[PDB]
Amino acid sequence: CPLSRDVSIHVLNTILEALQEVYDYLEDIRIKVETNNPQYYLEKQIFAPVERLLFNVVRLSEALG
Repeated sequence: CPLSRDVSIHVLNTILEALQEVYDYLEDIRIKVETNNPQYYLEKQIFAPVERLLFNVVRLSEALG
């Protein structure tokens, strides 16, 4: 999905300090989603896809939900 595709694209770009940049990116996205600028889109549309792309799942889920 667009947002999900945008997240996937940026994440890949950085991966291909990098993993820290990734977590720092996701936190910011998380804030942007919750404030509607959420549970489902952060879990099924942002979390799961990244969990497959990429490392510590704990860091990610904490940077999300």
